[PDB]
Amino acid sequence: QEMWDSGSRSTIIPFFEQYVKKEAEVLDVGCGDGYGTYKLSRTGYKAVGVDISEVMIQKGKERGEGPDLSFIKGDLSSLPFENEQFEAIMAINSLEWTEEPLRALNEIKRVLKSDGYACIAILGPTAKPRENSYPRLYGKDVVCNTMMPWEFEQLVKEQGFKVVDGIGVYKRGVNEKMLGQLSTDLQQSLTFLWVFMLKRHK
Amino acid sequence: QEMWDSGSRSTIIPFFEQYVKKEAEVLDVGCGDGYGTYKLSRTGYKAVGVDISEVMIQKGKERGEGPDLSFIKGDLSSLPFENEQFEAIMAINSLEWTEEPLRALNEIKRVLKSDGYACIAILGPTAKPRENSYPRLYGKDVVCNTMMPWEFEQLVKEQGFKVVDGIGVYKRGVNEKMLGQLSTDLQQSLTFLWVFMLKRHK
Ligand SMILES: [K+]
Repeated sequence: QEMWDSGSRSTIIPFFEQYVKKEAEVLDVGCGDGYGTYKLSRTGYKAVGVDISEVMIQKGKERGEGPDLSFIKGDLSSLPFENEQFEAIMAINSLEWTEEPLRALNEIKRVLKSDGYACIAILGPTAKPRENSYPRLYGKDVVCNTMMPWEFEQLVKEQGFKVVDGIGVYKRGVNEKMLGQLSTDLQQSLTFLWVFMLKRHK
Repeated sequence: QEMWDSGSRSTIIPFFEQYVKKEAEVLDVGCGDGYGTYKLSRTGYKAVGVDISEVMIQKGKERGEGPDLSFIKGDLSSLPFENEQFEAIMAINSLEWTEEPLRALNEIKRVLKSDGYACIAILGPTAKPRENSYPRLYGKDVVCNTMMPWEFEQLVKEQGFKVVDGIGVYKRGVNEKMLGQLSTDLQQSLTFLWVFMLKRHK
């Protein structure tokens, strides 16, 4: 709610709109409560939200399903969709919460139409949610993996994706002045999250 | 050589000198070729360098051992020294190159005199050497662990260390102006490495 309207995810859809033409079908991978999915439908896209949590899915369906908004329960590492079913995909901080990010990335690739866009956000190095990874230093199992924005960037390129753009969502204390002097990796280092705009290679 | 005279490690000893009184004995944990150890002796400390590589140790002994400079081959997770043998310790990027950073940190604590200082540097998130960690995304074993500066900071505090100061060694494109507006974690995010000044709790 707050995240999408004025929070850390409030600039994602406008960025998405810069590349993905309206009416294109979009799959929201790891949609959670489905508010982002809802926002996509409100912007003019036919959106489908997928998440492993039955509770989350029911939560999204309560928003009102229609010809432009639907939700499906599913495993992110085994998406219940056909190859190239979606013209576009959005995956906001879903890849950090798996022990097998490459497996999940390959599924995103599979269901995305060749030459289609994939908008994927990855948490910055100091983003608070990453504190979940800390216990690994004591030998404990953790849910949030340590794949950084720049590591994901390279991984996507090695998996058949072209990175065409990207924007940061910066933490308090950062200004546009200091940014326009830093290489991309350092800009990503100062973020709460980085939003990549990828394209599945044709 | 270049690293210590004008490179990424050229501001470490001056920082060390701000806290550790001369003549104090210092152990250089993971001394490598021992140039840093040599520099410590040149600054006025009685330095001992320890490293697992027999080749590296012989390399350091070639610099000329004396009453203020010596080298010993040893396992960083099983230091061949007595409890509280050293009044001060320096560990420059040695903790990132082990699969068990906590084990190594506890050994550093053990050989350091209570209330003594430990100068420890940790690579920043985008430091090039961390590319060694990348293959883990393909399920491969890697030498460089992913423990970040801020994670180490918390780990040291939970292990009986007080963090009293710290300085960054920044990558090209960063200026002091933008820094004085960022919280410590973001300053660390923009570094090639962060140098912590710790004290073993009494
Ligand atoms: K890791």
